[PDB]
Amino acid sequence: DTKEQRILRYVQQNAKPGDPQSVLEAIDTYCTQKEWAMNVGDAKGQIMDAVIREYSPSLVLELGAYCGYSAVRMARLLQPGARLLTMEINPDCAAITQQMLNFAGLQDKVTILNGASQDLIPQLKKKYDVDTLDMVFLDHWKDRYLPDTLLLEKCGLLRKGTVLLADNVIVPGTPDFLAYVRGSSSFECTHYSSYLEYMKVVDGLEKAIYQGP
Ligand SMILES: O=C(NCCc1nnc(-c2ccncc2)[nH]1)c1cc(-c2ccc(F)cc2)cc(O)c1O
Ligand SMILES: [Cl-]
Ligand SMILES: [Cl-]
Ligand SMILES: [Mg+2]
Repeated sequence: DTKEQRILRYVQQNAKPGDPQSVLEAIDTYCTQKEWAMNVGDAKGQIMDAVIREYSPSLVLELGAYCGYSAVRMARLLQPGARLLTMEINPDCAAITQQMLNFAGLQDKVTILNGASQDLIPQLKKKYDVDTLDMVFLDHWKDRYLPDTLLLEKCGLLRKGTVLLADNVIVPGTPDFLAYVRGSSSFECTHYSSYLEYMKVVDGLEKAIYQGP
């Protein structure tokens, strides 16, 4: 099988159904002790939690679900009725994410979309009944952070105060995105220094709050 399937099986055999915290713990244990994987991890995840709690977003978009770790992390902190839409390019990983969320008991809060961001973002309003997004978590292909931010704006999905939170801005790095948001009067930026998941390598999250045109 694949590493992603092994992670799902480990969760199913080492976590409690309907208990998101136990799911996160199981993933982090597996990826620390058995096989590394590109989940956001607990160090960056704690920063994510602090941001989600500050803003209590009603509608979140995640670009790049992977196995659903971050989706579990965010969805467990959403208020009743709040929703997460998450996009995963790899069909096998999209199916694993769905199963992960089902196991966690968070399936009613989350919609997992299988496809490419450049294709799905323009469909969000009409197909998924989105008006504007409260928060966007960027964790997909690193060379897409900038073009997809611009696409979100073009599509009218950003409002004053929409929070963009971007993983991996140091490793693998997203230099064009960082330069752009930090140099733009349309964003108010903050850097949260941390570590690459499961590693003693510096990474960080960037928060970029959209300010309108
Ligand atoms: O590549 C990464 N994530 C991207 C995952 C994705 N899933 N679906 C989409 C998608 C969805 C719609 N459109 C386009 C792409 N993208 C990624 C890679 C690393 C990493 C770090 C150091 C290494 F040595 C090797 C790899 C770390 C991370 O935290 C990552 O997030
Ligand atoms: Cl993740
Ligand atoms: Cl970690
Ligand atoms: Mg990442």
